[PDB]
Amino acid sequence: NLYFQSMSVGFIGAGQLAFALAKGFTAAGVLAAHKIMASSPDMDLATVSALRKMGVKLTPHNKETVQHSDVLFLAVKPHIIPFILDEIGADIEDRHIVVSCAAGVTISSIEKKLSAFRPAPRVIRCMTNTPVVVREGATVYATGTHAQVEDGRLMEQLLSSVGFCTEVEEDLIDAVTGLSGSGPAYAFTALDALADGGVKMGLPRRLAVRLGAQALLGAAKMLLHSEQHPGQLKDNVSSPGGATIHALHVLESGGFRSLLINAVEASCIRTRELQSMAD
Amino acid sequence: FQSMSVGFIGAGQLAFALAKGFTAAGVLAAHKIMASSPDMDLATVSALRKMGVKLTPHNKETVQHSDVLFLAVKPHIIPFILDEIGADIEDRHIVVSCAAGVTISSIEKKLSAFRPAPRVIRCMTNTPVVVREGATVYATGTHAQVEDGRLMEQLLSSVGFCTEVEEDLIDAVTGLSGSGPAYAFTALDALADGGVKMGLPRRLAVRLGAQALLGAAKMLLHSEQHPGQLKDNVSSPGGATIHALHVLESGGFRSLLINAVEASCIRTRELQSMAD
Amino acid sequence: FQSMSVGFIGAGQLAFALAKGFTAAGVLAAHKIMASSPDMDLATVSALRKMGVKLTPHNKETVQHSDVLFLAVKPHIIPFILDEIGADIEDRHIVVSCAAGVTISSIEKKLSAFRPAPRVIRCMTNTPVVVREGATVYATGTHAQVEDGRLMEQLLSSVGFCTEVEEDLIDAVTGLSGSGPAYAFTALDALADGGVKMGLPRRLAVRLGAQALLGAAKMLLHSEQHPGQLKDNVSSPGGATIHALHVLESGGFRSLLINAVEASCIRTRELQSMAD
Amino acid sequence: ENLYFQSMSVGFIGAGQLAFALAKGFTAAGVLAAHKIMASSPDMDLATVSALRKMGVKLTPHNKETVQHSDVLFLAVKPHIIPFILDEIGADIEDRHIVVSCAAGVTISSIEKKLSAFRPAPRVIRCMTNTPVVVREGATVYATGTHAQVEDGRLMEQLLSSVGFCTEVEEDLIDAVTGLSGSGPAYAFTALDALADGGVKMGLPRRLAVRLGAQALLGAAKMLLHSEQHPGQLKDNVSSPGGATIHALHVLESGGFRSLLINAVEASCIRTRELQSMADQE
Amino acid sequence: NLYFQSMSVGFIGAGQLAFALAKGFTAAGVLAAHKIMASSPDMDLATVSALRKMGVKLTPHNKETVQHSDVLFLAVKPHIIPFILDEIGADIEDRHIVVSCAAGVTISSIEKKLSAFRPAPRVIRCMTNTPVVVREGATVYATGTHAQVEDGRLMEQLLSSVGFCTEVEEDLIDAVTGLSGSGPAYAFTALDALADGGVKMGLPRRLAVRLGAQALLGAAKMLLHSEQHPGQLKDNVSSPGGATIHALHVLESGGFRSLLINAVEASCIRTRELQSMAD
Ligand SMILES: Cc1c(C(=O)O)cccc1N1CCNC1=O
Ligand SMILES: Cc1c(C(=O)O)cccc1N1CCNC1=O
Ligand SMILES: Cc1c(C(=O)O)cccc1N1CCNC1=O
Ligand SMILES: Cc1c(C(=O)O)cccc1N1CCNC1=O
Ligand SMILES: Cc1c(C(=O)O)cccc1N1CCNC1=O
Repeated sequence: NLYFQSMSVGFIGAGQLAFALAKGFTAAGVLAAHKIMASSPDMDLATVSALRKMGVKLTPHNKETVQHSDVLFLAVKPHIIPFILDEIGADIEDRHIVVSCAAGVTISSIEKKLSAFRPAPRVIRCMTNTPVVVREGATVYATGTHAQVEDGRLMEQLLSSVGFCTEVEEDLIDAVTGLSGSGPAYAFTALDALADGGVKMGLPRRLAVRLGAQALLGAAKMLLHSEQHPGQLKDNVSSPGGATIHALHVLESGGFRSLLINAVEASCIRTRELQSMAD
Repeated sequence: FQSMSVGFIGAGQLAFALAKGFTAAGVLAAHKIMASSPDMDLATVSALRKMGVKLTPHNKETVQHSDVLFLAVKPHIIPFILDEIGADIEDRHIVVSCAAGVTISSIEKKLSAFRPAPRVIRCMTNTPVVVREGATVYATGTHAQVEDGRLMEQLLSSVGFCTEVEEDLIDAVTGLSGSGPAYAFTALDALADGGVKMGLPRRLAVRLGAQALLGAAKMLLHSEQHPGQLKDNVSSPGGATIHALHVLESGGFRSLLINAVEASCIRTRELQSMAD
Repeated sequence: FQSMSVGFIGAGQLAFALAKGFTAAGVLAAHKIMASSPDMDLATVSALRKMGVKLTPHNKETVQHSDVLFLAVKPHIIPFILDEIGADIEDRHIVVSCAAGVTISSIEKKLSAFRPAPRVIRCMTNTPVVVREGATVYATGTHAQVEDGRLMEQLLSSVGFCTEVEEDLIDAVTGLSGSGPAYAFTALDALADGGVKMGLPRRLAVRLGAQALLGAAKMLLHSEQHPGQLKDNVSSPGGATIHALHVLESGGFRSLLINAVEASCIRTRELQSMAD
Repeated sequence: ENLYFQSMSVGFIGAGQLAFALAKGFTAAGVLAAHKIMASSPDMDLATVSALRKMGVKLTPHNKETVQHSDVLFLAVKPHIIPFILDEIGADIEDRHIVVSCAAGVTISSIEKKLSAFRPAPRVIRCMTNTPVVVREGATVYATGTHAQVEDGRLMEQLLSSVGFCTEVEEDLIDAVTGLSGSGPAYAFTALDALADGGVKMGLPRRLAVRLGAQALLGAAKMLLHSEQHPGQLKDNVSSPGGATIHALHVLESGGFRSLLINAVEASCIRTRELQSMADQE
Repeated sequence: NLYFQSMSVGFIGAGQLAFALAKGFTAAGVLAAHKIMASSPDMDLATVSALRKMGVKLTPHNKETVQHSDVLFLAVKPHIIPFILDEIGADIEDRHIVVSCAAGVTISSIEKKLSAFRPAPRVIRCMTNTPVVVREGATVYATGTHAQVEDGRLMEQLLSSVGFCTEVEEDLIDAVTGLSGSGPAYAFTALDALADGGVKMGLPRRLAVRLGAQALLGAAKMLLHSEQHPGQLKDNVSSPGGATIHALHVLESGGFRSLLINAVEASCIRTRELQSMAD
């Protein structure tokens, strides 16, 4: 029964992540779409057309987003952020909470830009992912220097309505990006391949995609609701001499585990290295 | 345009491909094209003569003939060309650089020492312009007029796909569609070897493999659907195609093509860093 | 021909592709085509209705409507189809099997029990017939008349390449151009991933990669030259393309495509051995 | 013939494998008298020195004697020895000399820099050849230095053409040539040894497998050199559908055969450059 | 100064191998092209058009080749041989020497077919390669049951005019096929790759192809004229610490030698397995 009656939300950027969050927030009922405004340099994006359908207010002008909004999501590419902050810095007021969703972009760099216009900008850095669109996102956030205690509690309330949300120290966020920020792409790749495997063995493609996705969904839910180690749940499904343990062996023979470690590491390192070139 | 005069500095594979595509398209008569080369014995130069293109060993004569000037020389030769003909660039000229990696900044810097406001366009095209199915991107320079970009798009659209991009995308485009045809020629040779291994005559295997690739690419271009969806559409359960897809996956087929785009892009950037 | 009536048993991806190509080509009006399927809710069936193709759940009605009868069902369904409609085959009928691996002998054996001298043609086509760039081979059966092979070649030539082959080549053709589009869709997805990794927007990367493959395939088809010679022509010394070719070679890129043709061909043969 | 009646005196500083291969080739060609060649080495106990002796080549431990004897002076020592050689006999190079460096990686510029401190216009040519000059089937490229006369390049081409293919290139190609045809015979010797092993594994006597593999490679190379055709086209022409040859080509592809030969040319070229960059820093 | 004045040669099959041998024999001067006849089911082959240019007599009918010829080369695909022998078996005379060039096809299978029509067919089995076209072929042959001593000496004289030729026991020929029969294809692949390597390092393609081919030609000639082991010649070119030994290492690291062993083995096994399916 959550609802932020006194809150206006703006998205600078109207891409995949802005659409997912707006759809999540509306589907949760915590915000009405008409209290959400999004701006984009390209008003012909398919995400823009969809936001219009939901009732979200659209404008080409980032300044109008800022003037309309209390909570301002920066949902542009990381290299776009300094240009955004240059453009609207003089429009940031005391009432604004600036929530940066950009991968790698530090609270320090955002506060430094905005402090040139007005001291004490209220900045929160977050890393979320697109499954907020089905209210099963995974979000972490870190509060900036001038964020009030009520600011983070409020953002946790909002982002908890679309998935898991928790506060972290900012120096964990690049690693979170490699795990749950990039995570859904790893899963989509895995589901495409599992479906290909089902088709090879004779399943219709539609059934194979549905079964694979359901298997992944249920296994993740099992882990989330269990106090048990994932290796323990693996043991419970691996019947002696059976089909599952034979398949696990061929995963191990290809170094399956190391590829996923490789992936989290690669996404995290890229995230840091993008920011370091920015700075 | 009709009154438009075009010149090529460099008369190698790319200049021939472009001149052949332009004249096949009808947008340009061969007599309105002139080309120069340090080597007037190249096969590409003899072919251009058969088509009716004017040839010269002197780059200055090509410049004086031309309105649109294509630089189709190797990237390391561009600075030398610019030094040799920079004093001959007029206000009427549009200089279109085709060299991999060579930046608009480096070209404008060289030419601006002879005359300010050089109209410079950078493009990355590929050799299939010779059959009017090229892939071309271009970026306009500091002093390029709006009509200059539209003239370029009109000309290059006649021999394939053409769109304007920001210049910082062009090295990646080089790795993808600039080098792309070579990946496809390698693949077509291998697919033909495979057909021959399984009993097909070579001439038939080459024709079938090439037709298969053309038709698939055309399908994707004419479809709104994802390439994996099209792959799904043609992968019958338990069948031959899905068995073959598996063996490609087992060799990391996808990663090799990603590697290739990356390597070509990185080499393109690296060559320019050595230039500057 | 104009008076020619065509039927499809099976209304999946291949039947739609063929009907769409045939009607786009102009050789066949949609109203002279009829299709049947055990599942009248498939997307392919709804699309065929929009085009104006007649639909039915009863294979017998398709047979009675048709002069040329395409069997576009899965290979394991062919024997069942033949048992169900074998008594409805007339002398006027030409039965064109599209099923991977299914031999003319097995089809003639089934049908000859109902009426002697069935006119049977086996082909291997592919889905790019939907954009009139298919690759098709066919072999004529024991009782196929000379005009039957020329009618088939005329029809299938309207939607792509078509040539007659000896039947023992068809399983290899399946591995090459039958499964070929799927290899190309996989490659185009990966090439797009590569362009995206190097900074390109996805929509642009897909378009450029697909255009690059189309143009290269068209170049080879229009050239008398070897694919390695065309590769040589586009591999500038020390440049980006030759660097990218090396990384493909280092992963055994060529061998993977050979593997794929072989695996699809072998699976095609293996399925038929299980049939018989 | 016309080179013979020029009665050139040739010197080699360095009496190793390349000096012996060139001396053998030149004398077999009839362009030089063995006793009109002089070679020097700090190590007079090398086997190649003993072979040169038997040929009739004059040998001396004194590099100055080789310089004074010579009209054309080949520098055939290893690359790191070249700057010490140029220090030692730089004062003895005369205006009449053509100095031909065969050392991998060593630039004309580095040689002229040393020699220019003595006489002002040293005539320098850089070449990359290979040991098959010994059977007059070498692959040679050369580049002419700042003060090399046009007649010097022509003379060099005439001489080296007597022992194989020879052509002028810009100097910036020579490190790559080194990785390809300078090191190339070693790749072929490795390949011939392995093909012979494969012959032996399948039941052939070693002597026959060596002969047949070598004849196959020789004939294939000659076919290519005499054909206006792409090597892939020649490959297509011999690969019968479904046959033994295309099956063998597949297993070469599956091991990345092509990439290993590219790796080899690259590794030899890069090493050649790396040794020069080390010398030019010092 | 060799010349077979009293010899007519026929080729059944007019493909790559027949053209190479006819061009080799004519270039050697041992046969005039007008004393050579070739037949082919396809008179539009590019090889057929070239044979016509040399002056070789062409006919669609294998029977005419047999009637014209003394020495009859079977230069068709192996699976074509039994059909050829069925077609012309009744036309084989006492004067004919039948030289089969087909990979894998045994003397026993040929003699069995031809003996049904007339006893004591004179059969020689050979394995040659296309470099006979430049008179640098590599040929081995085995004499059949009814071949006279003069028959093999004659075929060795003829085939020696276009390259190396020697008699072997028939059970070596499948292995020879894997080594020198398929050998030139291995070399063409290697030369394409070496040229690619030269181009990568900055050489024009034309120069790289010429240098690579010359290097291979000279090295093979060096080995043929030396009494020394190929490893010894390798040692003579591998200067300590130098460029060549660095390149040899990277060949070894990829298992270069084992790939060539793999190749000879694969071609030999395929050759045997084709014949075993024939029998
Ligand atoms: C670019 C990006 C990555 C990436 O680098 O792949 C990963 C997670 C989120 C984001 N997003 C989305 C919107 N703005 C961002 O930074
Ligand atoms: C050299 C080159 C590459 C490369 O580096 O492989 C790639 C694409 C285009 C070009 N061209 C063609 C003419 N001038 C260029 O720069
Ligand atoms: C099943 C199939 C394969 C395969 O086995 O992957 C390959 C090519 C065509 C076909 N089709 C389509 C319709 N009926 C068939 O047999
Ligand atoms: C050392 C060397 C290599 C190598 O580095 O392997 C390659 C080619 C030639 C030479 N030679 C021979 C005499 N002096 C040289 O530099
Ligand atoms: C088919 C073939 C192979 C092979 O199987 O690749 C190898 C060597 C020779 C032959 N030839 C040529 C003519 N008739 C033959 O058998």
